Parts: sequence; structure tokens; C-alpha cells
Amino acid sequence: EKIKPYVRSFSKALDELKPEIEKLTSKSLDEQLLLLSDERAKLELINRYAYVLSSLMFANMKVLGVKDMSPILGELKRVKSYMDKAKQYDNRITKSNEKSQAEQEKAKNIISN
Amino acid sequence: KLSSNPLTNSMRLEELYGKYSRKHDLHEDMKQLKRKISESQAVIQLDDLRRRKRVLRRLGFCTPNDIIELKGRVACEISSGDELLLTELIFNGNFNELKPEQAAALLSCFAFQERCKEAPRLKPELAEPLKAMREIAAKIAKIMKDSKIEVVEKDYVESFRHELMEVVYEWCRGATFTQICKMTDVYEGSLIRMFKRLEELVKELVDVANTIGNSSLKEKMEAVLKLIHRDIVSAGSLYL
Amino acid sequence: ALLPETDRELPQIKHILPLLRRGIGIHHSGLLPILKEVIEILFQEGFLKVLFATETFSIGLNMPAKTVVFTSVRKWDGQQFRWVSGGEYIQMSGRAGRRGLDDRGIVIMMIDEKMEPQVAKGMVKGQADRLDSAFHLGYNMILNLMRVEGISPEFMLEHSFFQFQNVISVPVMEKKLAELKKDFDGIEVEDEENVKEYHEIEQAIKGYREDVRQVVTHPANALSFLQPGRLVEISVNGKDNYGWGAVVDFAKRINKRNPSAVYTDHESYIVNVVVNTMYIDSPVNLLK
Amino acid sequence: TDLFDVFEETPVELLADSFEQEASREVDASKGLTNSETLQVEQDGKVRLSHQVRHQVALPPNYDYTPIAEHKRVNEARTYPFTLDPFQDTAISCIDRGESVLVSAHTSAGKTVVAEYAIAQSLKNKQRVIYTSPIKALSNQKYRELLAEFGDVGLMTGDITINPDAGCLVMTTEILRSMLYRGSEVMREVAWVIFDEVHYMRDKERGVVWEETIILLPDKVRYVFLSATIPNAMEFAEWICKIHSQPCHIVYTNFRPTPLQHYLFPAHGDGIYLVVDEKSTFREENFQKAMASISGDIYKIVK
Amino acid sequence: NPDVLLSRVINVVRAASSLASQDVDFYKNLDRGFSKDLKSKADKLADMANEIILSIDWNNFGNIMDNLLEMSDHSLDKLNCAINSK
Repeated sequence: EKIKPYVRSFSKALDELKPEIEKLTSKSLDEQLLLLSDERAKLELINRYAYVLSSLMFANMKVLGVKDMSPILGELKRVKSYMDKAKQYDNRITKSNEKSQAEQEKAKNIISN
Repeated sequence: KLSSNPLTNSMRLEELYGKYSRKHDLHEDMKQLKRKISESQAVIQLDDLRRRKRVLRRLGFCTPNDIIELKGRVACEISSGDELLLTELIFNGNFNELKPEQAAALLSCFAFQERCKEAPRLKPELAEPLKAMREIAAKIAKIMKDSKIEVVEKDYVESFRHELMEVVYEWCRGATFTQICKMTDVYEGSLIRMFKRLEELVKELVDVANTIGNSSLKEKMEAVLKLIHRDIVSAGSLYL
Repeated sequence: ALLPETDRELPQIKHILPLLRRGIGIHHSGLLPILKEVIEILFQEGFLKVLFATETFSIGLNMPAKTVVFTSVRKWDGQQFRWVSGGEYIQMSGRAGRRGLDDRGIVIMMIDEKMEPQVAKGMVKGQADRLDSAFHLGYNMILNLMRVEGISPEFMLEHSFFQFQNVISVPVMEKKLAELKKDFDGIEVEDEENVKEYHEIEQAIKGYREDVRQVVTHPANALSFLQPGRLVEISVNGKDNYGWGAVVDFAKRINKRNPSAVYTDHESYIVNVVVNTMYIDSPVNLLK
Repeated sequence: TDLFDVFEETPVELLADSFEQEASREVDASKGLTNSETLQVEQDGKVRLSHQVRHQVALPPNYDYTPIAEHKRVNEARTYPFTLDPFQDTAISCIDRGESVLVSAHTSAGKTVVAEYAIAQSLKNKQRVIYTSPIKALSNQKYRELLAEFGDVGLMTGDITINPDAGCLVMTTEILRSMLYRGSEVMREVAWVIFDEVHYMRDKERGVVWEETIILLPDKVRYVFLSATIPNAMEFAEWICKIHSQPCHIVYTNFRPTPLQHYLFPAHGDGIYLVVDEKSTFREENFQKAMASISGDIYKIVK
Repeated sequence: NPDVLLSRVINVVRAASSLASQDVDFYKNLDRGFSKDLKSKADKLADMANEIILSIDWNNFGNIMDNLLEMSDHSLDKLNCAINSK
């Protein structure tokens, strides 16, 4: 009367997930990085698979319901950590384009000046 | 349910539960003693190996798939000192900005290990390549820290006793063996024994430069040899 | 004369000669490499009547004497100024006595401490030490082991003496493992399988009522009902059941000895209860 | 924002050849330092001294074994006019038969006699033999001790390498292990290697090498091991025989060649008392007198 | 696109918060059919994690996690040094 709704609502999540998995796990992880020459996009592709695997092993431990959730949780903070490095690097790159455009637009004003 | 359970205590079911319990207590200690065996025949030697194998994939010394590189082969050619750092110190080009007297002071930190007496603040053409090599060694200690290896940076860095730099630098400039022993309290044959270990590092640096095609290093190293292999270090024995 | 020119006037060479002219010798590694062997020559020529040596002349064979004299009961090995044990000392005893030259060997040790007899039985009459390998890992090893293709870095690990006692401990347990496999198979045959489905309910009785013991026991509760004389089931930590009791009083366990010890509100209040089931050999005189 | 707060947020909740062997000897009675005789004299004027010898072999799997106590050496690769004390006779017969062997004996017990049988044997097989000594000073010692014995002996060291093209080679473990990783051509002509000072594998720094080299050494070569009198030697024989699949004999003895006398000297005292005899029997009451003595001293001792 | 797919993963973890919401000892104590059903539902998670192992191909999970962030260590070392040398 209470768990009988959630079991459908839990299993419908994975059935909505598993054909996305078989497409995502279709090409091997070393193969798909070999398609992308972008090393910056490689850092997104690698950590995404670890974030998914950390998501379900935590959730399988939530299905197992062991009261000891400590070792599964700290590696998630590493998984939390290695996405933080990515964005701060990119903001340097994007604002580096903001810097070189600041001169070329200013210098060609001086050519008019 | 215990009321609606068939055989609640019927036909002495709790004694039969005791017959189930002692079966459970024997069958349950097996899987705890099997895992006492199953965790016994595990090789204890891969876990620190994989942390080391983590490191060798980092620095270009090998591939992620365990294939030896030239950097690994250069590390295979070095056995006198730190095969990690000397492979780093060569490939970073630190010996390019050195003289045959300058580099050997940087090599003196590697053929000598025992605790000795503190040198003063040294010459700026000596402390600077010492200042160059420490941050490289600080970088390696960072990755070994990253590989969860119990390494103190300072114990990684200041394991290298840099007090015999001034001896070898001047022994690379034609000095007397009498004069150079007065610059420390380290005993004389112990200084001879480390020069003859320092020969072995040149024997590597003669050979390591052959592996790459860096005779610019090697001819500079061969200048060090005659600045090493002379009056007292060149001697022979009496069993021979 | 075999040395070069300027080397023949080094002061360590100069001052070591007239001691040797007296037949007095010094042997340690801080001497020159040439000075190590030539003193061993004249010791093997016997013209050195006393040697003062470092500990590696233990290893130097083909040069024994008659008497080995110790001046030091203990030696700082870098980590401990320790009594020398037996198998250390027996190889330290292995130097005295020339074979066809001496009838006896004389071992003398200097001491200024009160040695207990089991120490002398443990040092002088001691046993040999265990050859147990100290295999570790090296970075130059790993790239060598990946280099030599037919062998692996795991291949050295297969035959390791560093893992040997954990290898030897397994045939001890496989004897015990084999027993219990048959010791189960006699009690494997259950006359009715429903006791297992009972067991999973019967342990659920001891499992799901186990939670309520952690729930009945709430720290700030069972309060405004602990007036004295009240009937109470007395079972400290669920393992020492003292039956039904009667409340005498309660009081706060205010710990002024170190206020940093903060009690849960079970522990912070101390209740006295009279129970009638305390065993006759219980130490009534020791509880506070 | 933060995606990782989904994990923080709340759920919406409602062995063979094992034996002990006897051997003995007799030694002249002497006072040493104590005022009377150290031990009881024989009626003949000696003092008789006995000692124990142990042997055991680690058997290979599927190996049909003939006991070496049943073996006879018809001809020696190396001559010895003296009396072969049968811990030496047992092991040279193993080297005569062609087997790996451990010798766990004292430094003066006679480990020199046994291992040198394997040297001329390869020379009587026209093969090359290798002696591994741990110390350079021992290497120069064992070169001089063996080159004067045969002459076809070479040296490789980190310091000085003379005659790599000799039939025998006094050299180190670290010469040898590196040549395994170098893949040296001398490793082709080897059927026999002597290991000196085998109990050095317990070193926290270098003891890795005496283990790592042996597993790198081939299953063909029968080995010679000179180790000290050690108690746990047979578990080592399991470690030898498993990894090479060739038989490994051990030779244990308690044999003490020169008879020793243990005296205790108090600092700034004179009473110098035998506390352990030649027969390893602790004098408890002389020791009591040694401690009851307690309420530059070298010059007292030497003169 | 990952913003499509990870948003599908977001719903799964939130529904994984929906399953580890309540206490299951009321219905699992009742029937093995309830007990086997989530035992049937847990068989997905053993099989779904095994698919990622084939992409790689409890103490095994530690051997998983260091290898995952490992070339992730390698990337940013190349990403900064592509700009540090620039």
C-alpha cells in the first residue's frame, strides 16, 4: 500500500535509463576518446562515466540499504572534485578570448583615431 | 504471523530450530572461514604496485597499458640514484645549462646518502641548480601523494644530502685530496667510496646519453670523467 | 709505492703507520680503501698484536684471532641502544679461535650493568635469528619487469618469500575447512524445510524487536514516572537482567571531574533500584 | 549551480632425508682465564666434545628420489686429503649427483670445502661457474682465494672488472642480477652458481635482491647456497624447490670448530669468570659472582 | 547530448531517493514475493554496473575508482600546459 507504488516508480526509472546505457556503453571508453581530438572534451567524457557509475553504486547501496554509507560517499566527493577543475579552467579560456578581442577592437579604433 | 506460522513449536520445532541453528552456526562459520582463506591467498603485493604503476603512467615513463617507453628505458639505465628524478632531471634539460664542473655538484647529491654535517649558504652557481631540482622533486612528491603513497615532501626532498656539492665542484677543478677533506668532517675513504659511486653515475650518464643521441650531454660527461678519474680516485688495490 | 705521488703524504696514512709499527691496528670503513686491506694483510701476517675493529670484520673471513674482546654490551643500531640478542651475538662470537693454531677461544665482554641471568642465557646462550625476506618494490624494477616481456611484474609476486607465512597459513585452515564441510553435511539434511522460513521469521522476531529496545530507550524519556517504589525491569546493557526492580531514587550524574565528558541523558541520570537476583559471589564491595 | 546536492538531500520519507646426525671430537683441557680447568678432563688427557648435524631435502613433484646417504662418489672433481666429516660428505655427493643445495653452517664449519666442488666440476664439464659474494672486499678476497686455486677465475665489480672471459667468476649478486636483466651471454654457459652469505636476504635494503635474483635465475641451474646456522631453513627449501623444480638439500650443524670460552668482565673490576663453557653450559653461580661484583679498563685487559 | 541523458539520470537518482525513502521491513517480512521482487529489481543494478565493467574490461570498487579519475588527472595536466606553454 506504500512500497507498491514506489517499486514501479523505481523500476520505470531504470527502464527509462537502460536503453540510454546501452547506447552510452556501446562504444568503449577508449574508443570514444579516440574519436574526439579535443582533450578538453575528453575531461568531460571521462568523468561523466565515473559520475554515472558512482551514482548507481551509491544507489545499489541505497537499495541494499546498508547503514554504513561511509566509503561509497567519499569517492563521490572525488567525483564531485574533478568536475570543479574543469569549469574554472574553461573560464580562463573564455575570458582569454575576452582579452584579445579587447585589444583588436581598441587598436583599430586608434587606427581610426 | 508467528501464530499463523505452521509449526510454531509443533513436533518440538524449537529443538528442530536448534537443529537448524547448529546447522546455521556450522554453515555460517564456514563462509566466514572460507573468506578467512579467500582473503588469505590474495597477493598483497599488487596494491602498492598499482600505486607505483599509477605513477609510471603519469610522467610519460610508460603507457597506461604497461608498455615501456624510452623514458622507462632511461629509468632502466639508471640505478645509482633516483631513477625517477634523474630521468626527470635529464629530460627537463637541466644539464643543458651546466658546465662539466657545474653538473657534478648536482650529481653529488645522488651518490651520497648518509647524514652528514650542514653546509653553509653556497655559491649562486651551485644553489640555483639545487634550487632547480627541488621543485621538480617537489612535483614528483605531489604525484606520489596523489597516488596515496605515504610520502612526506621534505623527507622526499631533503633525503638528498647536498653538502658534497662544493667538494666535487672543486675536485672537478683540479684540487688536492688533502684540501677537500678539510671542508667537512665526513671521513676520507667514505668520500672515496662515494666518488667511486659517483663514477658509477657517470657510467650511467655515459650510457644514458647513448640511448637518446645526446652526446652533447655525454661529451660534457666525459669531461667530468677526467675531472673525476685522477690521482686518488684512480688508484688500485692489493688483492688485485 | 703502488699509489701515486701526492697520495703518499696524506695524514691519515702518516699517523696510522707508527701505531702499526707498534703492532697496533685500526680497522674501520672511514679509512681509505687501500688502508682496509693492507692491515688485513699484516693481521693475516700476524704482526698486528691488537686490532681495534668495526663490526664488518665479522664478515671478513680468512683472518681469525684467538681472543675477541667486547667493550660494549649494547650498541646503538640507529634506533635502539639495545642489548645484543643471541643470534646476533653468536655471529659476533664467530670470530674467535684460529683452527689449528689455538686450542681454545676466549670471549670476554665488558659490562657496567646488573644483567639478569636470562639475558646472558638469551645473549650468550641465545638462538639464531629467522631469515625472513624483506621484499619490497622498486621503480627501476617495474620498468625492467615490463621490459622483459616473457616475465611479468606479477610473475615475481607469484613465487614470493615475502608472502610465505600467509601462504603457509592456508594449509592449516584448509584442514579445518575440509572438516566443517562434512560437519555441515551431516546436519545439512533437515527433516522439514519450514524451519528455515520459520528461522527467517524467528530471527525477524529477534531482529525487529531489537530496534524497539533502541527506541524504548530514549535518553530524555521515562520521566515524570520515576518516582520511588515504581516497578521496573532491570537489565543493564541488555545482557545482565536483574529481574523486576523497585525505584529507590534517581539523581543526575553531573561529572565535575572533567566537564568535557558529556553523558547521553540515559547516562547523565543515575537511578538506584533494589533487585533481588544479585548473585552470591557478586562483588557487593566493589561497585560505586 | 550544484548537481551534487542530489546526494546530500533528504529522501521524501513517510620433505625427505630428514634426520639428526651425531659426530664428536676431543679437545685438550685448559684453564683459559679461570683458576682451574674449564671442563672435566678425560682420563686420556682430552675433553670430549660432541655436536649435532641435520639434513633434509625438499623434493620436487613427480621426482623419483634416491637417498644421498646411499650415494658414492667414484671420482672427485676436487681433492681433500683430510677426514670428510659427513655433513661435508652428504652435500658434495649432492653436488656430485647434480642437485641444488643449501649449506646452513658456521663460518668456520667447513662451507669452504663443499662449495668449491661445484667450481672444478663445471671445469670438468667444460662449463662456466659463478661465485656470488656480497662484498667487494669479499669479492677481492674470494677472487684472490680462488684465482690462486684455479686461475680460470674472473672479476666483475662496480669498481673494477678484470677478465670477464674467465671460466670462473668471483662477482656479486648485483653483478649477476643486472646481467640477468641485461641478458648476458655468460648465463648460457652456467650449470652451477655458488651463493655466499645466503642469510643476507633478511636485509631491509639489499635483502630484496637475494630473493629477486633467485626467481630470475633459471630452472636449469643447480645451485649452491652457503648460509649460517639458521632454525627456519627448511621453509626456505620449500621456496627453492617449488620455483626451480629441482631438489634442494639443506645441511645444518651446530659444529663449533674452535672451542670457545665466555668470560664476563666487570668495568673497573678484576674478577673474570667463565659463565659459558665450551659445552654451552651456563655457569649460573659464576654469573652470580659476576653480578655480585657490582656495589681505560682496556689496559687491564690487554697487558 | 549529455544534458538530455544526464537529466534522465537525475530522475533515476531522485527515484533512487524514492526507493531508499521508506522502511522496507514491513513488507519484506511479509512475503518472499516482496523479498524476491526487489531482489529481482536489484539484479538490474548488478547487471548495469557489470556493463560498465565491460567498458573497463566491495574491494573491487576501490580498484574501480582510482582508475576512473586517472586519465582525468592526465587531461588537466595537458590542458593547463597547453596554455602554460602558450
